[PDB]
Amino acid sequence: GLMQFTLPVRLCKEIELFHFDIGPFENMWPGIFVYMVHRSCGTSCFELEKLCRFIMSVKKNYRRVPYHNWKHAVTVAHCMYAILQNNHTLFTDLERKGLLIACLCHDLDHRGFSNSYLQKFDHPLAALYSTSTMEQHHFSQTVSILQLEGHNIFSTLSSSEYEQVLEIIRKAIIATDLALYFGNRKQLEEMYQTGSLNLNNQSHRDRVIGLMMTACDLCSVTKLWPVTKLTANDIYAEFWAEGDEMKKLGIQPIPMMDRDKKDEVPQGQLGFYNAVAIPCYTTLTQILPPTEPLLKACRDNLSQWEKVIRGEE
Ligand SMILES: CCCCOc1cnc(N)nc1OCC
Ligand SMILES: [Mg+2]
Ligand SMILES: [Zn+2]
Repeated sequence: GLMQFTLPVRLCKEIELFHFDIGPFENMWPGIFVYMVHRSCGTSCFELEKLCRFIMSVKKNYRRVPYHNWKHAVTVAHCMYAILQNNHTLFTDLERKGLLIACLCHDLDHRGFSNSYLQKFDHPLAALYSTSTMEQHHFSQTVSILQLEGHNIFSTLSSSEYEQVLEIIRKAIIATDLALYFGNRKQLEEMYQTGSLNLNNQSHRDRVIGLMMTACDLCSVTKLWPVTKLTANDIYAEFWAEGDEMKKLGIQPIPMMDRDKKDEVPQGQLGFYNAVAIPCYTTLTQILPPTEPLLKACRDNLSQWEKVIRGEE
């Protein structure tokens, strides 16, 4: 019970910052997550025995893919930690329990292919789940690991509280489907502008939670330029793999997934920062002002991509 996780001085300080990078030491990632849970939620939220077992079954069910891997899981969970920590009084007990677990679990058993390629390949999962294919699968994988004997980290919640947290985790994971974000953020932009936004309205909380999930999921664009740049290599490694497989289906992929069209990548990132990232963190900073550091980091990285195109790097 009195067993606290303590990090080295540089991590203990840097971890509280939005732009924290969890480092190349995989065996430190569990303790970093448990440390974030203990300070976000409490030393009591979970039986340390069951959480540790949970964490390690979750790790085992991520694959060895260039981007959608165990590192991505802990990285997305860390972004949520900083949002939660900078917004102490806005989220309930069950939300702070749910959302970190939601983030660690959000890409379980990812193969490195989009919902598009699953449908064109005619993968079994595309017949099981017609929309948000991989995200319904990710949520299914979370339930199954929660159901392994000794793994139920919520065991100590009432029937209602348990369904409340599963519900938060399900919507949280489904919201990571980027196809759903555009309408989520538009709706949120309207509600905030017309003043109709109300955090006592569950429908409204759901939408704000969805946007937080998108913000955390995309958080590689809110790191320092060297992390953002080296992570982009992992992202495009998956995209080029998927384009290769599209070509094997006899379909010419979109230039973003064509490894012949690598020159178009810098311009590819401008479109993405302007179309997806900046809007996402703009509305987030409007609804939760203390998350402004993410928009600032995103704007700087937009500048760094501009400077790449202009041949300055
Ligand atoms: C397919 C997953 C959706 C996340 O897509 C991205 C995330 N972060 C960056 N820097 N670029 C992305 O695509 C840009 C072409
Ligand atoms: Mg995903
Ligand atoms: Zn993800």
